[PDB]
Amino acid sequence: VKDGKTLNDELEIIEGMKFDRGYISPYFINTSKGQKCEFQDAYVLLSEKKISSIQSIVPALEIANAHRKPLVIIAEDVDGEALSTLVLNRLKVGLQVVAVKAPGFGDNRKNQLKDMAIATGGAVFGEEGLTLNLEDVQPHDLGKVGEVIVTKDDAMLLKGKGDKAQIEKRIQEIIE
Amino acid sequence: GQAFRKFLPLFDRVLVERSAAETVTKGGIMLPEKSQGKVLQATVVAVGSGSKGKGGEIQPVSVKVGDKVLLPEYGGTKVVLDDKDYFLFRDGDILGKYVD
Amino acid sequence: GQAFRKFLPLFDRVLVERSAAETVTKGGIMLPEKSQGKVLQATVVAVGSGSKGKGGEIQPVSVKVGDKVLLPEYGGTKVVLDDKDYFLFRDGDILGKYVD
Amino acid sequence: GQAFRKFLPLFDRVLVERSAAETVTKGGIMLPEKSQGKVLQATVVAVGSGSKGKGGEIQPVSVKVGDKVLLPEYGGTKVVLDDKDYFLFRDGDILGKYVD
Amino acid sequence: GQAFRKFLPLFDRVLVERSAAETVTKGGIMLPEKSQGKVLQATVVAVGSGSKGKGGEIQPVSVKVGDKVLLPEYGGTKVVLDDKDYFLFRDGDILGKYVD
Amino acid sequence: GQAFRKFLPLFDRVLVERSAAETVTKGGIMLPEKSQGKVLQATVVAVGSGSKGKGGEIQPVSVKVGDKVLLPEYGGTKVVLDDKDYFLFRDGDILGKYVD
Repeated sequence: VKDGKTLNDELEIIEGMKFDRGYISPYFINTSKGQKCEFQDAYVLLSEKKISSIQSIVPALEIANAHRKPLVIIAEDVDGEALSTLVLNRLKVGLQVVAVKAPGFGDNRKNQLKDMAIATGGAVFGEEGLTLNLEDVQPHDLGKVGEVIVTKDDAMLLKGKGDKAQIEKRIQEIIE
Repeated sequence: GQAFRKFLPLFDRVLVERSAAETVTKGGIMLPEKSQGKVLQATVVAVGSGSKGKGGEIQPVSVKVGDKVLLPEYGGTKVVLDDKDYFLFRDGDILGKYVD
Repeated sequence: GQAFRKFLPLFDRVLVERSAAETVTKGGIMLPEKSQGKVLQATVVAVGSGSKGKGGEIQPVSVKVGDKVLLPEYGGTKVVLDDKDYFLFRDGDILGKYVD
Repeated sequence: GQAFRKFLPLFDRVLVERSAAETVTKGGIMLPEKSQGKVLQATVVAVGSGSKGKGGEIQPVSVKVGDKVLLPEYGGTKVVLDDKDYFLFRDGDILGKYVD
Repeated sequence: GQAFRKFLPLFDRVLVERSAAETVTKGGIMLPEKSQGKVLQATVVAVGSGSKGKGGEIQPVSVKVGDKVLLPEYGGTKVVLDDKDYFLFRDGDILGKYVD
Repeated sequence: GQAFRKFLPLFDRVLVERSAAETVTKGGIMLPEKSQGKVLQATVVAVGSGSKGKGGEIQPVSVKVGDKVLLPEYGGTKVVLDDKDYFLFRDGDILGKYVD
């Protein structure tokens, strides 16, 4: 229950996975009518660590470009060389890519990223336990979403192509 | 010694030009210019006469003009010839050659 | 001198490749990658012609291609050949040989 | 040069093993292990061929395998041979030998 | 050696004068004098007799008076001759010559 | 070389023992042990074979066993032989001898 700005009550239903992190740079906007980045049938690359180097972002973009599919990178932060590479490939050749910060502050951020991985059918990179690296990325390690909408203040993933058994198992783990 | 752009290196110095930095990856991904470091591959364009390591004679440099060489990270002097970048090394600074 | 992947070391430099890092212990206990230091065992894959230690002649390097060698902790130069790691040392840097 | 556990030192390097640390005094009092410094007495187990100090010939190392020598505190390189500690010095690092 | 303005450098020292700083660009744009650094191009005006690199004879310097040379950034000594600037280098410091 | 307590110095090293510290003054005044510094007078008890300063032959050490010599303040290595203090120097470190 929150404050409304109108005279009457309204009910809003937030479907899918929506979190309060927008795009990192404003150059990823492709739909100017709402100032948002909208992709359909997009790959999803999830990183538990920050992406700031060239070698940690080239092969994911090579997979996206070879498969001719949009890429959404959800990480702790994309900055520096990797961010400049993303913006340069976006503006010059027209590469369908967007970069979003990972929501949460602490263990909840890791848990939310793992939930996104299970929902989308991808793998979390840069983790402590398993130590999967962004230099070695295969197409099966990337999640698949039917729809993604990224505005300035929030990101939203719709109809992720994960395994239903994985999702039920994660839900039961959350319940326990 | 062999000259180039009317420039002749003295002693055992070798004048090379660095190979062109790679702008796109093998998967067609464009790279930023500021993220491209100094290219350690070069081709030899000028050679000096050579120092006198032994007594009485001039030792020639181990590289000739046209050799593909691998440069070290440090040890090169910037030289501008007809508004174009070139680098001057010592003969012993050069790590190795690419022979074909 | 002997070349390798069309790369020939200059002077007394020796090009080796480090042995593969051990991933499991002798009882089947998996090791983290970031806890694996640089492998000091290597095999020689390329040798330079050799410097001129005495007057008038070339001293050959004390190791040939195919020798198993023990590298020191410091003194190796990173060399990338066909997207693969290799290391360049001076001939006097190598500690010892594994004979068989 | 002489090899040892199929390891041969290069140049004038000498491979030794440090003697066993004394655990009890002469009056039968046990000592803590962490209070035992590096044992400076050693026996020579491997010798290199030797460098070329003069022109044209190889100078042999001044110590042979089986000599007990007195090691300096600093200057030895750790070498692991068949899961056992060994130390690699230069020939001139060695202070002296015990003759019997 | 050859003297200049009643000044003869000793040993392998070379006295040059730096070329005049470029005041206007090729497009007609004048430059501030404080932004013009040291001109590395110079002409050789005096040479020394040379040192004795080998035994018993004097090695002459590799440059002669009138040679256009490229100086390094550091390593010169200011010499004032008849209220005019000149710079004294060692022979090995000069990077190369411009031969026409 | 000459051995002492079954210890032979290698190369040009010289093993001495420091002379006994003076406990009383010449007028019968006793001195604290802490205020007594290292005694720079010593007697030579062991000599090495000597290094090879010139080409082809061994240079003997300038001091023999039994020479009383003056030691420098720094440069001596502690050597324990049969629970007794001894000091190992290089041949050039010793300042002078007292001849009688």
